[PDB]
Amino acid sequence: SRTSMKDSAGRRLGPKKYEGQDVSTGEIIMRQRGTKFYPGENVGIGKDHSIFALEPGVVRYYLDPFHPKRKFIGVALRRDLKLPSPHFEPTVRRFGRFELTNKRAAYKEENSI
Amino acid sequence: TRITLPRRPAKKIQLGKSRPAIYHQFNVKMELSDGSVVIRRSQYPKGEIRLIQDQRNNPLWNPSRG
Amino acid sequence: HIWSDFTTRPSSLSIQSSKVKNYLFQKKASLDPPSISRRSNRIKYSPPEHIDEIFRMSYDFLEQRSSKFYELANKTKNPLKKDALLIKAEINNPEVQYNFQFNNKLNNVKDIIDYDVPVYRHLGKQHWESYGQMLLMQRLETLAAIPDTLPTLVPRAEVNIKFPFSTGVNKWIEPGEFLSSNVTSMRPIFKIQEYELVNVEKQLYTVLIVNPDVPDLSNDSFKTALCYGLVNINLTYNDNLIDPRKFHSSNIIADYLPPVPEKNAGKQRFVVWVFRQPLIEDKQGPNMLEIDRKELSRDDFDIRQFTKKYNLTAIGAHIWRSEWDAKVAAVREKYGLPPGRVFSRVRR
Amino acid sequence: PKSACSLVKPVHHLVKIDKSKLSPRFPELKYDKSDIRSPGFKPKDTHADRLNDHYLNTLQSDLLLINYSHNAAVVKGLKQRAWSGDSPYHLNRPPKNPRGSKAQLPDIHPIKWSNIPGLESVVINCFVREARENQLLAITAALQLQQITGCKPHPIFSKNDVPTWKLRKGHQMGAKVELKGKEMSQFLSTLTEIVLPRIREYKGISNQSGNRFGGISFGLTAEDIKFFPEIDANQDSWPKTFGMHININTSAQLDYQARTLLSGFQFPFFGEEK
Amino acid sequence: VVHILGKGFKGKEVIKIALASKFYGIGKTTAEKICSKLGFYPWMRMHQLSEPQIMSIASELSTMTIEGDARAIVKDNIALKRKIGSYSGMRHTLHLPVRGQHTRNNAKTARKLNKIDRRG
Amino acid sequence: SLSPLAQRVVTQLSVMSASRKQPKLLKLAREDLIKHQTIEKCWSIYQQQQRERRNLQLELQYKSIERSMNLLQELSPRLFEAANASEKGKRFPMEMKVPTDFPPNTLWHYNFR
Amino acid sequence: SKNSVIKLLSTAASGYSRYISIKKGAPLVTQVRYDPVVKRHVLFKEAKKRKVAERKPLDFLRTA
RNA sequence: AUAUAUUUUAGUAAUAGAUAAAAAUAUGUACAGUAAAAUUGUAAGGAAAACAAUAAUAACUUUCUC
RNA sequence: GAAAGAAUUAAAUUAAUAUAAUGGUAUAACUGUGCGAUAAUUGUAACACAAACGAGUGAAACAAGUACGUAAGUAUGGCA
Repeated sequence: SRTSMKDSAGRRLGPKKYEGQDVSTGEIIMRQRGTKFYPGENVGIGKDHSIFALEPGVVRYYLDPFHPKRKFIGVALRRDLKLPSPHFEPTVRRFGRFELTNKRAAYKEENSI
Repeated sequence: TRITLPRRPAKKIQLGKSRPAIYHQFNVKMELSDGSVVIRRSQYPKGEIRLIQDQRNNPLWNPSRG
Repeated sequence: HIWSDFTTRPSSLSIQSSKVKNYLFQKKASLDPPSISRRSNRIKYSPPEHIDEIFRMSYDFLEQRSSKFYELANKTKNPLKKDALLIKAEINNPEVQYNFQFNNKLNNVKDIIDYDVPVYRHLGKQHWESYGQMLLMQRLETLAAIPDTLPTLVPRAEVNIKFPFSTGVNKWIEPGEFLSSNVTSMRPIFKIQEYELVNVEKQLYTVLIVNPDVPDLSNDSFKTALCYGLVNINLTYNDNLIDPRKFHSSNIIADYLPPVPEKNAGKQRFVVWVFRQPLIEDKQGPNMLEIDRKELSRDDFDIRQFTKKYNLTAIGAHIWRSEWDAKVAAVREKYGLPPGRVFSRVRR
Repeated sequence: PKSACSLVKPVHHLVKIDKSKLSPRFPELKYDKSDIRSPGFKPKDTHADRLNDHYLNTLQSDLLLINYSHNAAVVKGLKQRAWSGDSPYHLNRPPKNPRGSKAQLPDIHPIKWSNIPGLESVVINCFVREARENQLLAITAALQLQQITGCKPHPIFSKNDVPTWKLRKGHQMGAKVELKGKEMSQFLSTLTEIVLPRIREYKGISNQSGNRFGGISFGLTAEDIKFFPEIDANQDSWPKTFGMHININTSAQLDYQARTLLSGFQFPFFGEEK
Repeated sequence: VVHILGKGFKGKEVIKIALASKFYGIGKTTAEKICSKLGFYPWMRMHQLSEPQIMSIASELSTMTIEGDARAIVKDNIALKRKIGSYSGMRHTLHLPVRGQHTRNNAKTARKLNKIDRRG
Repeated sequence: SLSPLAQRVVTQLSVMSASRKQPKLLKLAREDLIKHQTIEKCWSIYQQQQRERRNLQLELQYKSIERSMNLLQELSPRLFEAANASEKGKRFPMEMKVPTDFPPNTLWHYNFR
Repeated sequence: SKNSVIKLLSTAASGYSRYISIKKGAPLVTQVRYDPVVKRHVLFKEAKKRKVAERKPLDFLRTA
């Protein structure tokens, strides 16, 4: 008799980086099949709707007044901040670079277009 | 089996360049059953027509009046 | 016949071209259009039939309407209402429509398009709303010049900038353009065209060019930088080009320092903001304001805080954005600024 | 594509950015079709519409007078009912569908000077069923329609598939044409005067015909179409005439009002009314 | 020859009888003087008809009773007695000798055409 | 290649089609364009005025009817009831025809039934 | 065996090939991609000469 | 009127709409819109062709107008 | 008072989506459309996810060039 003895190894597909957690640019904050959780402040969404890290900060699953009936998962650049950020305000931004204090290093970077 | 006219490549009407179909129409005088004339715009080339069987001689449209 | 009268009404409402006016108002379609300059083309051209008598009738109808409006307009006391009435009276005038549509609005000649006249001003506003204002708004939103500097904008004045003194070429800067360090080496020229009814004598203005994207390595973020700051500028609907001619050295709260972006620091937004002064009652003449020049700093500048302090309202804005090129070092050297930093290509 | 996640970003200003105007792509398309500079320009108000003028003068006032009911309040239609909150499962529950119907029905307003019933649009649906065999029949039907109306027809295609009737999916079969304004009025006038009297045993439009809300319809056979003066002109060129459905759409709140309006324009009504 | 009275005819076809043929409301003597009033030289074919002339031709047929218009009159005369107690009505309704002919044998003809709306 | 029926269908199609039947675009001079605009705008204004006049008249009629019916209700209840009936199957009389372009031979019928 | 693989060669005489997969009757493919060797985009035509199903020329001009 | 040259026309063919749930291309981009079901209908037409109609207007602006 | 617009709320993801089933979908991934037909490109890939290994999955970024878009931009094949 035919036996339905076949099934597929389940896909590890859940939050992989939880709240208040400290991520790093390019980490998987939540595998998911579906945009159950939408990309939010400072985060990126991959092909499969997987959500990843863009700035090194703190993951914060927060609703949003603008986009109702939805849930985001962002990453404030600091804990003190609340990712359901205000809006009408400056946007936290990160420079991310170290000024070549080395003469040689600076020269090479400059001299080279 | 199915009788058809097989399509050629369609001519690309560009966006904005589409023009409305203003068909050639003549002002045609219709004289009804009685002498009441009425002007109507019509595509067939005939300046004057006089009608035999109209509402103006049908009993349904005026009950009181080979 | 109110539209033929020019006793009380301005000269600008008429067409200054005589031939055009004659063509507009004739008894038969005999003459040929002044717009078509070439004889052969004039010969070829054929205007649509019966257009004259109907046009005349339409003119009479709308002229009558204008006259009726004027009967109300003169009785009205409050100024905004009166202006609105005037607009209603003259907006359908063919001559004013001709004038506005087919002559330049940016560098308007006073005899053709007078922005002192309410109707023309209304037309100019409408034109601005149709395209230029929308574009400006888009460039502010997309580039993120609103929330990053100054929360919102309610565009009232059309602001256009130029860089005449640096290179030599004449070009009004389109919002969100990439300008070279050579182009923006010397200061810009503003034109703040105001379309609302405003007290020309009393109303002063301030202009602030701010650079939100200069890197602060202590904070690991950016800080603002007031690159150019003018205060207490007098505008007039026709006389509105803010040039070293007009403003004095007293008006300059922070004299123009050029865009000198660092290598790999990125693209730097330079978003000029135009504010109008708070108008005080029971005081004849222009009410000035003093700025604490030690208090406001150029290397770090809270624009919003400044606005709060002096009770400003942002009416207009414009934006360009500069990034590093070969000549920024030369510009720095000219201005006597230091060598200029060089950052890592990677944003690690 | 890095992702499929659609998410419109909020803005920091109340100015309404028309994106079409900021481009330089379609300069002819920036002009309205009403504007002379557009290639889409057409002279609209070419001559005085006769039926419309009649409606304005005689009928509209009469209709208003007829439809006056004293202190008539609004009759709300069947709508989606909310749940009583007598259980915590009602809390984000979608509302119960309407009482009788699955779809919601509109509110019926009292007739006043603003909302008097009037002609809105005519649609002439001609689906020729022999065109499952012959595509050329659809073309002929479309031409006929054009001749009748003086308006450009739109081709009907077979939306469904079915074996019993020899019908494929995606096959051109007859045509339709939505008449509006003056052309529609003319078409109605022609129907009233020329065509419908030449139909022999013609009692009228049925009183049981129509939508529930301000829409009345009827149809003409292939025999009836040869009375149109454009077809009459060259009946030779119209051997296989095609029948048609005629959907009249009014601005009437209810169907009896629409029927009354149509009667005002000399349309006879015969059957027992609902 | 053309679309005369809709179902027209052909040229070469002398009109006199041609009318008796296509038309059902007119035939033989009726068609004969029908041309007489319209005064068309006898032995005249359709092709020769001066269109305007056909116009008169048309009106003429409108004057008297032609086309299946009369088919009905008889249909009713049939239904008449038929609706009353009439041997005919049976003979006609059943499809049998309405002229009391050979029901026993030669009656297929009756069955073939004799019926409520006989002239089909 | 094609049958006579096919040819005739093609001809019919052509009648409807815009292929090589339509003129050049209606170009205007700037003065002419202005004149056209002024013609159209004025016309539109006139049409609006006419609509308002008619609309106003209708409103006035409605008000008069309302005034009448209240008075009727106050005075004679039976008369009011008679006035305010459902006129569901009310049909305009077939003599009230849509006014033609030119009048008939017999303008008015003095006898009837 | 309903799909196969061709060998889109690079116009620039570089040798670079971008093997792609095609149906059996593959409208002679010609793709414009990057030729690393010549540091620039360039058109890639097929290499081995295969075949295309008799595809009718479209009648842009009215005829017969 | 009419003849010769010369040409021009007529090769008659759909979309005229930024089209929008018939069939056609399924990768990119840019712009724009909303479906299905059901019920009252309607030449043939019917359970089953196509077609039409089927929520709410506070506020806001513009235009006319008493 | 009226028109017209802009729309807003509700309802909807039952339609549909290249194909199963689930997950997602109107902020539309779905549909129409213009352009195009290029990123169904080329080197270094951090870093995670998953994971015995071999493998697999997301992918910041640096660099070379292409495409579309006023622009913001988006695009290293397809809603997954």
